[PDB]
Amino acid sequence: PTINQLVRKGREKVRKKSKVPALKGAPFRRGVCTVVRTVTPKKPNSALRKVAKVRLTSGYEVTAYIPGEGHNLQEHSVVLIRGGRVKDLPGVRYHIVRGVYDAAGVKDRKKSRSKYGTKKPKEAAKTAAKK
Amino acid sequence: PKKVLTGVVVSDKMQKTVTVLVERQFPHPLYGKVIKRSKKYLAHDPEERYKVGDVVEIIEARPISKRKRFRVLRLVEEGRLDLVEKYLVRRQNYASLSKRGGKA
Amino acid sequence: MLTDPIADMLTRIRNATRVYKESTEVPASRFKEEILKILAREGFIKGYERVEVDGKPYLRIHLKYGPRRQGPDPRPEQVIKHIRRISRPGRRVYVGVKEIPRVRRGLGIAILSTPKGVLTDREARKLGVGGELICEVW
Amino acid sequence: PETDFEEKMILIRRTARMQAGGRRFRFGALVVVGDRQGRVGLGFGKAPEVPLAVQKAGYYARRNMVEVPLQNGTIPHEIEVEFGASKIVLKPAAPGTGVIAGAVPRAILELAGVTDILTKELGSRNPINIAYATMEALRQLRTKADVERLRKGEAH
Amino acid sequence: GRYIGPVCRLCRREGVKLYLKGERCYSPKCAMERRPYPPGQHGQKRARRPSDYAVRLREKQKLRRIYGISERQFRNLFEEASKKKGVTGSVFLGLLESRLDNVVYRLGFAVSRRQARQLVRHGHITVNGRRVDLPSYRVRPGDEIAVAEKSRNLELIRQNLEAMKGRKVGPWLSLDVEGMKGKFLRLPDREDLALPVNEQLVIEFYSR
RNA sequence: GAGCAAACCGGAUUAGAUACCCGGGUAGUCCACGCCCUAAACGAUGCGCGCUAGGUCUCUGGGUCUCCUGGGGGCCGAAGCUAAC
RNA sequence: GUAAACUCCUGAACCCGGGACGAAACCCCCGACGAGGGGACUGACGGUACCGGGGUAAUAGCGCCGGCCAACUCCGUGCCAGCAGCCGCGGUAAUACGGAGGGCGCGAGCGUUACCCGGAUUCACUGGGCGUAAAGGGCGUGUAGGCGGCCUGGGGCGUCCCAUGUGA
Ligand SMILES: [Mg+2]
Ligand SMILES: [Mg+2]
Ligand SMILES: [Mg+2]
Ligand SMILES: [Mg+2]
Ligand SMILES: [Mg+2]
Ligand SMILES: [Mg+2]
Ligand SMILES: [Mg+2]
Ligand SMILES: [Mg+2]
Ligand SMILES: [Mg+2]
Ligand SMILES: [Mg+2]
Ligand SMILES: [Mg+2]
Ligand SMILES: [Mg+2]
Ligand SMILES: [Mg+2]
Ligand SMILES: [Mg+2]
Ligand SMILES: [Mg+2]
Ligand SMILES: [Mg+2]
Ligand SMILES: [Mg+2]
Ligand SMILES: [Mg+2]
Ligand SMILES: [Mg+2]
Ligand SMILES: [Mg+2]
Ligand SMILES: [Mg+2]
Ligand SMILES: [Zn+2]
Repeated sequence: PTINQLVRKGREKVRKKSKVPALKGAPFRRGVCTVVRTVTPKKPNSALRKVAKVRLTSGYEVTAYIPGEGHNLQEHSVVLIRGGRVKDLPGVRYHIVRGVYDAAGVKDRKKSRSKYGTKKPKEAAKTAAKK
Repeated sequence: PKKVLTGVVVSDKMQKTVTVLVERQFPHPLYGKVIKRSKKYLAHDPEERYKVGDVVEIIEARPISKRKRFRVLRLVEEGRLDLVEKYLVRRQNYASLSKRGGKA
Repeated sequence: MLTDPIADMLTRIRNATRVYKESTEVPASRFKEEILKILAREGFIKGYERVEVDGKPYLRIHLKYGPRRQGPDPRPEQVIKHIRRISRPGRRVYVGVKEIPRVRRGLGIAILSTPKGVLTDREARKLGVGGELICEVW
Repeated sequence: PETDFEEKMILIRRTARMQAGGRRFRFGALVVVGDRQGRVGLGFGKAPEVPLAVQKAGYYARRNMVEVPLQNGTIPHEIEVEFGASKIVLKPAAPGTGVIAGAVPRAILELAGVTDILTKELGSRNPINIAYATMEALRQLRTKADVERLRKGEAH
Repeated sequence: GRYIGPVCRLCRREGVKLYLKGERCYSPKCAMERRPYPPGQHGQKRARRPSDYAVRLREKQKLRRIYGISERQFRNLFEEASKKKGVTGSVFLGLLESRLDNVVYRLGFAVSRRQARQLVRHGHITVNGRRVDLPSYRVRPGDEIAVAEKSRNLELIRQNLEAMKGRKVGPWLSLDVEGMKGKFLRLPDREDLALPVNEQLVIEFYSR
C-alpha cells in the first residue's frame, strides 16, 4: 500500500484471543466437579480418558481432563484447574491439578510428582540420606 | 513568547469575531511523509475590519470566551477566496455523506 | 508525463546497464545534470555530455562496465550493480547530518542534496550538513 | 600444489519416487567443503545410498568453490541475497562477535573461515536455497570495486 | 552450592583433561588415564556427530566446570563482558581469572581451585590486609593476595607453598614465597592462559 | 407471443426415478416505461507515465509504399521476473 | 566410581569475652545577643553487625533424557493404563506409557500455569503482498485528498547547520 495510504487508515495491530476463558487473567481456577464422565479419544488414538465438568468460580462450567493413572474425584469435589489443552479431547482446554483440595495426587508415582502433586516417598523412611 | 499563527478567515457570521484556518505541516511520527492538518481558531475583530477570506496572523491573548483566545494582528493579503472556497467545499461534502441516503 | 524526474534517470541508467548498452540518453535538467556529476567523478559512468535529439535537450550517459569474463555467461561485471531511489516524491526522505547513511560500507555513495550543492555521504558529512537523501548507488 | 579441505554434511534426505509395485527412495546429501582461508563450496549429489550421495556431493562440492574476501576474520562488507524465497543477509561484525547464524549459513560461513558475522534471514528457511543463499552472497562480496570504477577498459 | 560431588566424571564427559583436584590429576589416576571415554552405561559405545548446539554446549560446561561456578555466576560475568569494551572472548576470561578463589589457585596457596575456594571461605587469605572469605571477590591490578597470618602456620598451606619453591607464576602474577604474599600484576590475556577452550564457542552458545 | 422452454402433464429407461431420453406445456424468452445490480461481471492480472533484444502473423492511417514510421490484435522469444506454470 | 569406606587438613553452626558507626546540635557558659570558642544530656535497631578465642563435617532437590532440545538400556504394560507444547507415542522387540539403572540440565531451588515482548519480514516505517496460493474494487464520471515537466528571479514555510534556554 501507498505510504500516503498507510497514513490515512493505518495499520491494524494484532489482537490476541485467550485460549483460556479463565476471567481476569488468573493462572488457576476453583470449581466444583459436577459429572465425572469418561470421554473417548479422537481420530488417531483410543481408550477411555478421565475428565470432569467443573462449575468454575468465575461462573463458567468448563470441562477438565484428569491427569494420572487413577484418581479420586466425585460429584461434589472441590478442585484446582491449571490450563493446557489435550489434543484428543475437543471442548476441554483445562487441566485438574493434583494434591490440591479434594484433588489428590496419584499413588506410587515416582518421577513426575511436582507435576501430579505427590509428596515424594521416604525411601527406607529415614533422615535426608541413609537407607 | 506568544505564538503567532498565520491563516485564512472562513466565517464572519459572528459579531466582533473571525474564524481563521491554520494549516500546519509536519512529517509522520511513523511514516515521515509530510502531512497537513488544520484548525479553526476564533479571534476577535474589535473593528470588524477583517472580512471573508483575508489572510491573517494570530496571537495568544486574554481568553475572550469559550474557544477564542487569539487575536488578529495585521493583514497579509486582503483577498483570496481561493482557499476559503476549499474549506467551504469540504463541508459541502459532509452534508452529503451517510444518512440522507441519495438512494431513497 | 513523468512523475519523478530523477527516478526516471536512475532507472534509465539501470536497465541500460543490464543490457550493456554503451550509453543512454535522458531528459536534461540542472539537477539530473548535477546528480550525474557525481556518478561521473565517482566512476560509475565514463560520463555525460549535453546532447540534442529531435530538438529537445537530453543527456547522454556513457555507461561504464568491466571486462568480459571467463566461463559461461561472459558478460562484464557491473560498475553500477545497484542504484536505488530513496527520497521519492510523496515520501520525502531528509536526513540530519548524524543521520546520513553509511552505504555499502563505503563501497557506495549516497547522493544527498544539502542546501550546499549536491554532495555525497562523504563530502556532506565532511562539510557538516544534511538534507534530502536523493539516492544510494553501488 | 594441494586440493584438500574439510568437509561438512549439511542435510540429508530420502526422496521416494513411485512405481507399479511400490516406492523407490533416492538419497540426497548437502555438503560444504572449505579451507577456512577463503575457499568454500556447496554441493548436492543424489544416490541410492547415502555414502555415495555424500562422496558425490563431496566431488560436486570441491568443483564449485568461491574464494571469499575475508578482512581479518569477517566479510568485507554487507550483502543480502535473494534465492528461491530465502533472503540470507550477512553483516560484517567486529572481532569477538562470534559467527551467529543458522545451521546452514553457519556450516558455510564457518568453512569459508569466517569468525564474526551477523546474518539476515527472511523466507523459505529451506536448507537448500539458504545453502545456495549463503553462497552467491559469498560470490558477490567485492574485490577491486576500487579498481573497476577507476581503471580503463581495453578489450571488452 | 555449586555442584560438589563426583568430579572426574566431569573430566570424562568433556573428553579433555580438567584440573579440578590439583594433585593426582597428574599421576596415573585422573581416570582420563586409561578410560577417557565418558561415564554412564554407554560411555564406551559410539558417539554420533554432535549438534551445533551440542558442541557449543559441551564447550561451555568445560570453560565453566574448570572454574566450578554456578551457570548463574557464570552467565552474569559473560554479560559483564559482552558489555565491556574489548573482545568479548578474552575480556570474559580476564574476569573469570580475576576471582579471588581462583587467584589463590594461580598463586599456589592451594593445590587447586575448589581448595582455594575453601581457603578463601575459612578466612586463610587476605587482600591488602583485610581478609576476605568471599570466593567471587574480583582481584584488581595491584592487590596483594596474602595468606592469613594466623593461617601461615597450617600444615596444609605450608605444604602447598613449600612445593611452589621453584614453580614460576603467570606473567600476570608474582609471589613472595617468603612472606607468603603475591600480587595481581594485571588481567592475564587469552594468550597467557593455556585453556583447552574455544570461547569463540561459549560465546556462540549465549547467542541462541 | 412464431419457435423454444423452469414449473407442471404424460410417455420410456431403472432395483426405484418426482432425472439423463421422448411428446406436450405455463411463467419466461419479445417490445414499452419503471425496478432489480448480481456474475467463472476473468485477461481470475486497477489507472497513467517513462525505460528494457528480436523475430513472426494480422487489422487500421502515413509513408521516398511487399521496406521504414504510428495506433490495435495474436503468436514465439533477449535480459529480467516467477514457487512453478 | 573415586563416588563411598578409610586417612589427613580446614572448620558454617554452636559456646566465651569484647561490642560500635548511624550523634550532633537545639539548651547552658565565655564572647556582644556575631563570628568563634567551652560544657553537658541524647538511642529504636542491639547486645544486633562487626572484631578476638574455642569449635563439630555439619540440608538437596527438581525438571528432562523420540525429533525441536543435551541425556539410554532393561523390566512391566499391550490402542489398555497412560504421555502430549507441535509432530505424535501405546493394539504382545515401545530409546515417546510405569518402575529400575544410567545420563543431561539447573541447584535452594526446579518444574508448572497464566500474561507481555521475542522468534512473527504473521500488519511488513525499517521489512510483505494480490495471473492460478488469501488479496484488484463489474465498469465509468468526478469531489475532498495525495502526487506533479522545463528555465530564471524574490520568500526561505518545510529542510539542513551554529549558538543558547529547557530537557529536575
Ligand atoms: Mg481461577
Ligand atoms: Mg518426598
Ligand atoms: Mg540423612
Ligand atoms: Mg496542517
Ligand atoms: Mg471563545
Ligand atoms: Mg521473493
Ligand atoms: Mg538472518
Ligand atoms: Mg559450589
Ligand atoms: Mg552437558
Ligand atoms: Mg581446587
Ligand atoms: Mg401454445
Ligand atoms: Mg484467488
Ligand atoms: Mg510521409
Ligand atoms: Mg503492437
Ligand atoms: Mg513467451
Ligand atoms: Mg531467460
Ligand atoms: Mg581442630
Ligand atoms: Mg513484527
Ligand atoms: Mg505475505
Ligand atoms: Mg516542481
Ligand atoms: Mg524557515
Ligand atoms: Zn580428573
